[PDB]
Amino acid sequence: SEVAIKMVVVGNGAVGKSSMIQRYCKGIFTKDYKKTIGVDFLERQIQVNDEDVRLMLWDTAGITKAYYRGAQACVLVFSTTDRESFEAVSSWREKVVAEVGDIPTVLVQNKIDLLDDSCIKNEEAEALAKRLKLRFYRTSVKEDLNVNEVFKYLAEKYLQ
Ligand SMILES: Nc1nc2c(ncn2[C@@H]2O[C@H](COP(=O)(O)OP(=O)(O)NP(=O)(O)O)[C@@H](O)[C@H]2O)c(=O)[nH]1
Ligand SMILES: [Mg+2]
Repeated sequence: SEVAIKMVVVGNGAVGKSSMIQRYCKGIFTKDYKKTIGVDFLERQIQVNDEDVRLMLWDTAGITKAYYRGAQACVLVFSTTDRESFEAVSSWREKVVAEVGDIPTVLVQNKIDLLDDSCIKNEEAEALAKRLKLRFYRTSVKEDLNVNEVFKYLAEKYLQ
């Protein structure tokens, strides 16, 4: 037997959800932006506590019922250069809780490589994560920076 975990990745359009999943599961950086059509399924096998676990990442455009059904962990994503995507974070957390209840969740500020054009103050983001009682990562899918740690953390939080 091998444990599988269904993970959803949610957040406003263009924050980098598909890119994060394609980086994590296939090791590529998708530079072109196309809004995701339908639901896409990707997976990666990782070892947590020396046991192989299969992460099943569900990707859709930022359907509702089937997408969230059986979700076991969640990545909440906003973008360093998209203020509206940050201001919607609380609303996304309420939406996941309403649909699947209390599951392991992590908060991610993506595109941290564009920090020269940031519209989110470091204290603002860290405060939001504290209020929502969520661990917080700053990632760059483009630079493969902290992407692996986001998903390993969720897998450890689910298995423990
Ligand atoms: N500079 C930079 N661009 C990024 C990063 N991650 C993703 N992008 C870019 O952001 C754009 C949108 O990314 P995408 O993964 O499609 O976003 P999405 O959240 O899946 N959008 P949708 O909800 O419409 O499907 C793409 O041009 C992609 O290359 C990052 O870390 N840095
Ligand atoms: Mg997408």
